[PDB]
Amino acid sequence: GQKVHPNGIRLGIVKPWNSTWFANTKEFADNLDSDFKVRQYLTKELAKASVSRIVIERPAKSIRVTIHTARPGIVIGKKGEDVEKLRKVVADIAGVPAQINIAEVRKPELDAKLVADSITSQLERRVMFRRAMKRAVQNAMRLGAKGIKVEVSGRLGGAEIARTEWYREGRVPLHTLRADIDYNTSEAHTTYGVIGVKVWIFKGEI
Amino acid sequence: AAMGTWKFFRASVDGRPVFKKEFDKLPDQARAALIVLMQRYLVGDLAAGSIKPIRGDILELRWHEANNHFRVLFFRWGQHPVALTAFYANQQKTPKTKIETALDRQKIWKRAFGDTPPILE
Amino acid sequence: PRRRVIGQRKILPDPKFGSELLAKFVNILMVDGKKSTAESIVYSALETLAQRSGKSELEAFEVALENVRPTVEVKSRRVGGSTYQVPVEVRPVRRNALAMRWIVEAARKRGDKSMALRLANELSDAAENKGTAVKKREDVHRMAEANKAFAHY
RNA sequence: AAUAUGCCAC
RNA sequence: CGCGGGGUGGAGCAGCCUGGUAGCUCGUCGGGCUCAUAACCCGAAGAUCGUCGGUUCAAAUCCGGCCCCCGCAACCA
RNA sequence: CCAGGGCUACACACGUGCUACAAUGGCGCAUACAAAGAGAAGCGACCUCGCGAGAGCAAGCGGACCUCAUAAAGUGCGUCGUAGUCCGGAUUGGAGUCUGCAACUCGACUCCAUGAAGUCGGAAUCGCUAGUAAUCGUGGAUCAGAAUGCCACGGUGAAUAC
RNA sequence: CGGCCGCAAGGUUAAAACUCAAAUGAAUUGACGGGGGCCCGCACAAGCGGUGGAGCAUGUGGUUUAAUUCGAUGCAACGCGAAGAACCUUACCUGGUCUUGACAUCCACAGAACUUUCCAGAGAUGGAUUGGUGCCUUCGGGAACUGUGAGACAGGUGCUGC
RNA sequence: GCUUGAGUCUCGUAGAGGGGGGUAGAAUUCCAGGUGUAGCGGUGAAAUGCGUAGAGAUCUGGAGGAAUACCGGUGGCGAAG
Ligand SMILES: [Mg+2]
Ligand SMILES: [Mg+2]
Ligand SMILES: [Mg+2]
Ligand SMILES: [Mg+2]
Ligand SMILES: [Mg+2]
Ligand SMILES: [Mg+2]
Ligand SMILES: [Mg+2]
Ligand SMILES: [Mg+2]
Ligand SMILES: [Mg+2]
Ligand SMILES: [Mg+2]
Ligand SMILES: [Mg+2]
Ligand SMILES: [Mg+2]
Ligand SMILES: [Mg+2]
Repeated sequence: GQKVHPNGIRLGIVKPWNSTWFANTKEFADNLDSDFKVRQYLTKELAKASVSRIVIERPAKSIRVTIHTARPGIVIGKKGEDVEKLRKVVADIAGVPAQINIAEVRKPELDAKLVADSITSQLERRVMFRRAMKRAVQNAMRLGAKGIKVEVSGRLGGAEIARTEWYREGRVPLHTLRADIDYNTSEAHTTYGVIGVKVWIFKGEI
Repeated sequence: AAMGTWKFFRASVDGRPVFKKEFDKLPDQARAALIVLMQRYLVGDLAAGSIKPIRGDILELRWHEANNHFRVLFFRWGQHPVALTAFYANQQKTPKTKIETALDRQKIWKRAFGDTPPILE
Repeated sequence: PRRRVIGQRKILPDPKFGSELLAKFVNILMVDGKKSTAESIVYSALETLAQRSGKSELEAFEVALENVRPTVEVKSRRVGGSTYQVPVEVRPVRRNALAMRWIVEAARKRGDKSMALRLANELSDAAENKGTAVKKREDVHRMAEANKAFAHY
């Protein structure tokens, strides 16, 4: 059967929101569209930098964007010449002053988004999907995640019948709401179609 | 027998051919191919796996897409068979819905153009 | 159900008389959850029957119920080809429920005017074994008597 | 007590 | 050729011999049970009586022919 | 890309609902008791006019404040007295309000009139064991207008389970 | 078929031509049983109230039409996508029109844009044109916004959920 | 030549081993009669069938055929049947 989103079912319990700006019914739609535009632009322009998470706040006619990234040196560049351009364009898109803050992500091997992006990049590069999945699981369980599940679904290895295969180690109790299941998805546009990667990482309890 | 003793389904005497329209809807040269297969029904050779008495006296003539799925439900009305419906289907075995539509068209043709065909035709 | 029910739901005795038997009667007569209307109709029928007869409302109601209450009914059992109409003795709670239900069915199917009038007349007929309710009890007992051969089960 | 049947690649 | 019959819903039969009106079964149609079909259950419609012409107030019926279908007979030399 | 039309067509068949077939009711008059939600080219008091839909001026309120917005079933009195009926409301004629550039195809609503089929529904078939079923109203999303649907909210409130 | 036996039924001895790439035994995992045992669920039983009949609403099939757009169609489709088709939506139909295009980048040229007004046409669209002719500035040019001019492309609710 | 294979004799043993002949009781059926009434018999229900011409039931006396309850035992015998 279908399953509930491990992030959404936990948002108010053990997860944060990737956006914590308050606005009323006059501003909600416009702020949502602008947040979507900013996130889309940032992901497109920082595909290489491995942007793990983008948090957006709107304190008072301002936009603050915290970019949890795995290569802060890459995303910042020399002094601040890259983040300055990013901030300029973000401010222009949002129509308000901007403030970009880069966040250090230690261990890209315990973050679901980064693992999924890595697996998708390998799949595009035509590496064996079984090898990519085993590498991801081994890396996470060596970095010390209490558990991990990786699923890859689609026309794997140029097959004409799409199938789904998933590896797992440790515990990934998706039913427990208090468990720290960091989950994320990604898509890999291979020449034989799309392949979907889903990653669950259980890091602990309360 | 004269290479064209087919009759296409009309709802009434001047009823706009409810089969020629559902046949023109059939995408591309499947129309010509199915015409060839009707000629072959009057030839007497049309190959194996192509025709099937689905249920009742309704015969499915088949063509292509996946596996012989450009399907045509007809039924024999004396020497000249009557072509009821023509339709695209994906899964094997014409959907029950389309079967039952074919049956109803069969009954309507019977109550319109006649129950048994003329003595000499 | 395949388990077992807990104790029966508590029923608050009706205000005018304080009889849970009459509370059950009102509930059985109630339609679409209009207990006010059901109680008014029952109370009018009770006072009317008491005035026509002379008995106290409660005791007259008990007499009308008793003349309708069955003792053995028939249930269906399967062996083969045909069904067994096995006669089973009834427990008192089911006796009272069935008596009330038959009285109310007869009253509703009667052809008078106000339902209070119908109920008073039906209960009065039951007071001397005339109503469709006592007819139904007659049918139940004679059917059970006919099927008495199956009683041993 | 009666309760027949199931042809379209996979 | 003579004589006795018969022509009735889509099929098989009654009704008609006693002129005041056409039924049964199967079938057909619609619904229902079934995953679906058959069986089954519940409702409905359907023939103006071979045909012509008479009689009669009224013709499936009575009558006269005509048409077709059966049966018996078509012999003695 | 544009204006018209269609998705709204109707011999028929099926599904899911609404209103009914009445007196446990209908109608008239007075009156009690709720929860939850919405709202800024939006909700719109009060007041005046209209028989009513509604119109005019127009405060208040992005709100435990203001508006939507008097809950209805219920209770008290009268009436109808079993009749296709003061049941029931389809259909249709005339006159109108609002939204919207625009209501013929094809809106909702109001007034007057008309008042149908229906008297509890064959075979068959569905939901429900509790504040549930049944029954009564209220709000919202969608939305210029356009719910008997959908999603929620409360009021009354059972029988039965060997 | 031919021998032998038989009274006959037939027994006994015993091929071949063709035809298939299997037939078979024992165990294994399921599934199934109108097999057994033990259970459970409004599954039945016990009750209450419905649907199937009536009128209406809504969706579907079928007919119809130029179009009645497409999709879902055993339970698990059918008040379903659609949380709401007058134009729009709209994908369909009839006609009137456009083809580097309504929407994107990039090339060049021209021109600030912007606002108002008149004609024709169902409108699209085409004629005009009153006013406007600026925002920064390597003051010469770029930034915007518009038209033109070839494209590389753009566009597709076209097909394939096997 | 020898005796341990094979066989004979002597004594007993257990057995539905076989063939022939006789008989016993129980029971069904039929026949004759007595008592005795409207059902019997059958089935999942039913009907065909039997019965007021007197069935079924019950009793007496015959007739005849077949098989041997209990013992009865994955007990016995037989080369097998
Ligand atoms: Mg499929
Ligand atoms: Mg529609
Ligand atoms: Mg009225
Ligand atoms: Mg609203
Ligand atoms: Mg609205
Ligand atoms: Mg409620
Ligand atoms: Mg031989
Ligand atoms: Mg039940
Ligand atoms: Mg109907
Ligand atoms: Mg109905
Ligand atoms: Mg459609
Ligand atoms: Mg339109
Ligand atoms: Mg699929």
